[PDB]
Amino acid sequence: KVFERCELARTLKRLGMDGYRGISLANWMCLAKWESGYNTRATNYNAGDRSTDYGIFQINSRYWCNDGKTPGAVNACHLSCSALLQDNIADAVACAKRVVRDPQGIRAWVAWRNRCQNRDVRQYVQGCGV
Ligand SMILES: [Cl-]
Ligand SMILES: [Cl-]
Ligand SMILES: [Cl-]
Ligand SMILES: [Cl-]
Ligand SMILES: [Cl-]
Ligand SMILES: [Cl-]
Ligand code: NA
Ligand code: NA
Repeated sequence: KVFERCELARTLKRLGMDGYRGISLANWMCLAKWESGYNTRATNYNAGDRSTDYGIFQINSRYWCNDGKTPGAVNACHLSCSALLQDNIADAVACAKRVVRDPQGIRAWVAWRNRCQNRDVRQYVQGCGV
């Protein structure tokens, strides 16, 4: 599914994302916007290294989920990458939380550094009741 902005903001808030490891809801929203356009079915194959990015947060198969086809990959979220293509985002949120428990935090996603870091991100949550 493709979420609408404020729908997604409240969904993430109910799933415990606001302030998770210091990361505001607006930052999670900015991440989802630029990774996938709020689309849980989004996929991107990286021909350069044979990995794939899955779901609303575009979480990568080399480290975080198992798809069976990424060489030498691990599965730190202990999930099939299929779980990251569901309309319900609970599993994707649990995995994103795992990602940011690592040293880099939200910086794990280059798109966040490019599109969200040191920016005014208020617009992503304005009017949503969060
Ligand atoms: Cl939690
Ligand atoms: Cl916020
Ligand atoms: Cl595995
Ligand atoms: Cl699996
Ligand atoms: Cl920062
Ligand atoms: Cl509001
Ligand atoms: Na599992
Ligand atoms: Na960290």
